[PDB]
Amino acid sequence: EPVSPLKHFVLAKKAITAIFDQLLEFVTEGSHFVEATYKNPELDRIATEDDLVEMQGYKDKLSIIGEVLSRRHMKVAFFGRTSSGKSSVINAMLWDKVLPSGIGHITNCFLSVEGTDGDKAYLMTEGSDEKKSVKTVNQLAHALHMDKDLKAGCLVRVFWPKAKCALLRDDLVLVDSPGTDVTTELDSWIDKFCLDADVFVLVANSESTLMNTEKHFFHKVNERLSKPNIFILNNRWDASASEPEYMEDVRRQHMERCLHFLVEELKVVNALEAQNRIFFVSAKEVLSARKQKAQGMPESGVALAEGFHARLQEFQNFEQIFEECISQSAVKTKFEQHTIRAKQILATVKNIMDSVNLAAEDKRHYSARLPKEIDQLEKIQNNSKLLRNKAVQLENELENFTKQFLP
Amino acid sequence: VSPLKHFVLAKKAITAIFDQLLEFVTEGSHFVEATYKNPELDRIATEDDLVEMQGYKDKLSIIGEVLSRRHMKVAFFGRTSSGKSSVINAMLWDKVLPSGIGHITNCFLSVEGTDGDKAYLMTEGSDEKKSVKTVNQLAHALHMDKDLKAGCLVRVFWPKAKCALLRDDLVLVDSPGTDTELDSWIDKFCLDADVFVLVANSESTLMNTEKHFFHKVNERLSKPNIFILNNRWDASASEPEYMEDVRRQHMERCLHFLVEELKVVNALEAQNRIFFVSAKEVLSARKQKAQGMPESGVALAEGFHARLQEFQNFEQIFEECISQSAVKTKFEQHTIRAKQILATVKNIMDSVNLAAEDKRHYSARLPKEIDQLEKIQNNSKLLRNKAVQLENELENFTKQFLPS
Ligand SMILES: Nc1nc2c(ncn2[C@@H]2O[C@H](COP(=O)(O)OP(=O)(O)O)[C@@H](O)[C@H]2O)c(=O)[nH]1
Ligand SMILES: Nc1nc2c(ncn2[C@@H]2O[C@H](COP(=O)(O)OP(=O)(O)O)[C@@H](O)[C@H]2O)c(=O)[nH]1
Repeated sequence: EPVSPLKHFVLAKKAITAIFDQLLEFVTEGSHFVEATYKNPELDRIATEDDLVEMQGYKDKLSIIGEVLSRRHMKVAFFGRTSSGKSSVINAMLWDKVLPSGIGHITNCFLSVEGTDGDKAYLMTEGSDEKKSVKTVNQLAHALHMDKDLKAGCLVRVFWPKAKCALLRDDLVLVDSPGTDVTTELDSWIDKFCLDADVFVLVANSESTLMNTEKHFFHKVNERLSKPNIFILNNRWDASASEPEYMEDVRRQHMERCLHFLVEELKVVNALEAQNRIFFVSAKEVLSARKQKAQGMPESGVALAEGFHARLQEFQNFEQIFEECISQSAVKTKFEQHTIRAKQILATVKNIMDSVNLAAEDKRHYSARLPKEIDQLEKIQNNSKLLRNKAVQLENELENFTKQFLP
Repeated sequence: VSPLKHFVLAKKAITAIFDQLLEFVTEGSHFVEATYKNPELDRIATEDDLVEMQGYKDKLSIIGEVLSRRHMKVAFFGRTSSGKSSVINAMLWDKVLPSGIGHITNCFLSVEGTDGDKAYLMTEGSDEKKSVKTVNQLAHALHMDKDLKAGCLVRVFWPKAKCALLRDDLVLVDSPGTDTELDSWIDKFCLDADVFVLVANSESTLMNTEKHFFHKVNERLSKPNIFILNNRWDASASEPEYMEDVRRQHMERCLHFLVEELKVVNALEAQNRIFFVSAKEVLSARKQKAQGMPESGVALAEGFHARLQEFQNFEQIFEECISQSAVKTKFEQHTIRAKQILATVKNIMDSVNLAAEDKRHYSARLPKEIDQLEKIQNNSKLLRNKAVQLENELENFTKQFLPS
């Protein structure tokens, strides 16, 4: 029963979409009503031109906002020097080899993974919204390899069936980035598809020490952002588990190094909470465990070194902590503004209804005679009352969404 | 048989030559001194001639006991985790160095061959022998040794009967990863070596950090021979789709580095200076064979046999190299110093044989004068002649062990 914390975001996205669809209806049901009280000739000064323009203009806005919402997702970007393991991590999070990840696999560019509803994967390049079909991680690798023309820094969106890993179902986009030791100007290309990530992951190789280039990059990032969500995965941990003599000291030296980094060098986090961003893991091992667990075979011969379970736990710990983290942050970052933008539309749509109801009441009160005419004044006054009562119900739904998902 | 024995052969050949040198020169200085101090001869042998035999006397022991300590040193460099300690160990057939002590500490580490049955540790500054039996006790004691500070090198002594290389007078040296303050530190503490090996991590591209080091070494050095070990090659072979390429590119830059950048070899000999291996596979294959077990569970990736074939071919070529180079670098000057000394000693004798003749010939007084002068001519002649026999077999050494 994996209640993956990403579902908090799937839930919120569902809720704010439901409210916005009701709202599109409410303003179109409303525009149809303001279009009719305006066109009526036996009804003057009741519906103003400054109210008909907004009631059609909101109808336009809300359609486009619905489009923007239906696209929002969670975006996590990975970074680190070449062959640290970035592609091995991602594939392990997806329980299969989605991205290529050998030695010498093309690394010159960004590769994102994200889900499609079909059973056929596919691919997209820059400048072309053609969907280039992609049949397997093998032919994806052999294709990239042959592209000598493939631009440096460019973006390649992979679309992988949501029914292969859960992570892709639950609206999460994962982004692999050019090796941070062979590019020099990666801090320039990050503005295209990575500066707006919710969570960044430094995939540090734990057979080494954190080189300045990796740290220098996150600097230039953290300079432009506001307390970004930075995780460090000292990957390849198994390497040092083959020699227990030094395991305590080796870890304590990395763990002190990463701790001092986030806490003191990046100042993005304090020590107490840093302990839930630095993990020691083995992507190659996690991916081997999973890619076998799905096929049916039991947990046999996956551990290349002793300590495999301790390591797997720490990874599952990372996935847990990270998932929770990205969904809380992204729900706020990507929805709190549309929520505020609806409270304003509602607040003015309904006071348009109040001014329509209020005029029609004062028309029947001081300027009305005909049985046929005053019977229109009552159906306009009742409809405006009914629609304004819809607005208040939507205002409550939004108060409720904000209460559940937006403290 | 091991191509190493050529160094051993020379060592014994020359070291006993220099014995006779200390023998000959002592007898000849005993005779110069007497003829000089003799008050009945005058200027048959000079004060200039006296002091020269005395210096030659006191210097020849020094050069002979320094001489006997000479050996072949091989140095390994490369950034942390590339496989240095692993390469060394594959060449000794055992895990004598531990891996994560280069990761905890930065120190040099040597393995010389002891004639004892149990290994032992020695640091700098002390003459305490910490004895070890298992590698684990070594790996532990290295860890606990608080004195293991930067640049401080520990000699590990490993029984000569446990590996031919240490038996055959070879010393191997690990070193801190070039990932630091090792710029001006290396000097004679590792630039004394005859061959430098560069252990490169195939997972990356050859980085400046390594080149930046060997280029700095190459400036204060002339024509040093260097091998590049592209280690961890199993990681490339696991991914065949990119493997031809990754190997081509590593060849290309390795080739360029030696031939063009470093100007240390030519394009045809560079071929036998670059290798694509997997140290850990070799250490496994050999630590398992050491106990007579068949080979099993050793391959890290398909092609293990080729990586093994390449490490064996590398070892042959390495031993051929450091056997020929080390005889020349460690001995030839001492040969030149020796043939210098003989030519100078044999002219000294002649100079008194002729002073003796020119007395016996142009100033004989009594039979007793004549008797004393003739003794000295035969004495000079007999010494003068043992110099020419030493000159001959000392040349006979060069023709056999310094061909040009
Ligand atoms: N032992 C071990 N090897 C790993 C681990 N993670 C990655 N690798 C290996 O590291 C090499 C580079 O990994 P890769 O996925 O390409 O990292 P990237 O180049 O930055 O994308 C590959 O040969 C993997 O097999 C790990 O946790 N343990
Ligand atoms: N897969 C693989 N691993 C290796 C190879 N050579 C060394 N290693 C591993 O690299 C890690 C660190 O290498 P090490 O031998 O300590 O090199 P050093 O740190 O520079 O002395 C060790 O855990 C080795 O097991 C190889 O050829 N293949």
